[PDB]
Amino acid sequence: PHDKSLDNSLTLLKEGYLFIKNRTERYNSDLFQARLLGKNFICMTGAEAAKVFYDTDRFQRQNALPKRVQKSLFGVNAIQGMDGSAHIHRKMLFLSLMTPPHQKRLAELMTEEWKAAVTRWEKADEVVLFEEAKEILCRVACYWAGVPLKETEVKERADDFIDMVDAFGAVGPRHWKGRRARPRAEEWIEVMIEDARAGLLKTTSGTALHEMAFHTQEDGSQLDSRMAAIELINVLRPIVAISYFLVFSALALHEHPKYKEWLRSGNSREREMFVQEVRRYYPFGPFLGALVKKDFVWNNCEFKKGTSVLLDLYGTNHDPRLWDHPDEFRPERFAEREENLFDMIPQGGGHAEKGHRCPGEGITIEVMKASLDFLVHQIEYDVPEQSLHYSLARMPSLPESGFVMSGIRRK
Ligand code: HEM
Repeated sequence: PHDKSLDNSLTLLKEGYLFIKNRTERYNSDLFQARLLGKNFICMTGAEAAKVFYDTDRFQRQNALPKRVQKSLFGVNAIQGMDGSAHIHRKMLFLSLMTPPHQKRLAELMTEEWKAAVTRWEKADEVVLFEEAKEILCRVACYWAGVPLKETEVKERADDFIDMVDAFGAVGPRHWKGRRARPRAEEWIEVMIEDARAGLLKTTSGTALHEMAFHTQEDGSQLDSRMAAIELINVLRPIVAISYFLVFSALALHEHPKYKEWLRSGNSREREMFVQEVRRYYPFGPFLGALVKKDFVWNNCEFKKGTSVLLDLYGTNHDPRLWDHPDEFRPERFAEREENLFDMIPQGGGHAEKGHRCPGEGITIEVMKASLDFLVHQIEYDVPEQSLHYSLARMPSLPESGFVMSGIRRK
């Protein structure tokens, strides 16, 4: 099927997470063609398309997405744009820092921070969960990575990281805030990388700052200080970005009260199912870009070498073929469901060690579970009249008010 509009890029800006879905539904097909972001594109959705998208002998990420994305969210020529052994090699560096022990450490640091914040929250009239989450996550990420963070800069650094994330799907001022923040963060961290290499800043083996600073490539040389800052930033920024999920989770608890008592008398199992349903239900990761390496035929369609492709993440996560009542928030849908690396992909599909799948999934899950637990057992609060609406046409999305909590009290 072929969409002939000449304003698809603009249409994409207006539809956000619904661009692809609106069309895979209008053409009654898992894929379609279109001129987007200056190139010929094939958009596809579904778990099977996902399997094809993650087949590395047919798809490469090099030169896939616009530079405007590198200059804002990811950093220029970072791991997101790599392929082959070089990608795998650096991918192992990220994974070694995101294993169960690290996931555990971070969720526990987050847990002690949430508890310490209670004393402060009780005295406040209102609290904006999104802002609280940002600063706390930033403070934890840095501490855990071994990155020095002064009390008077937590706010600024936290905001810089968010400006980066909030700039990939926009034009105008939103994109510019990210375009300026990235340079401030990379510089801040590059000096750190350099002092560590000279032993002027204490670093600890096994921590992100250290590992990024001393990592060696396939040719045996270490990354340019700047690339090491970028790659370390590709660890700190994402963690801070967990803020959006934390807000969505709290919003799910408020929008679907029945589950509150459910989790409160349940265990780690209930929290795990609620946490998964939040990652599946709400929008965060839009879609991914890849480049067709060689000509191949799939689904009776021919993919020419060089054509660009977008894999719909939001849409696949809401595919009725995989999810009964996809558009309903139902944590119980996760009770006893054999794992599958392609049916749900809010943070990518496939194998993390074999492809570009997000290596921070475990951390994302454990931090959300820890944060959910805190909101369920540790405190009591009100959700005053506010705008909780979250647009599906804005990437990333977030409840307008950022989730405001008042009359907070320890439980
Ligand atoms: C907060 C929500 C998060 C979302 C929704 C998210 C989403 C994603 C997506 C969709 C990709 C691309 C997958 C692909 O290209 O196939 C990805 C990659 C990545 N994420 Fe996540 N992520 C998040 C959190 C985290 C955390 C907390 C960390 C660090 C602890 C992290 C580190 C990374 C890295 C390094 C990559 C690049 C991997 C590669 O290219 O091989 N992420 N993530």
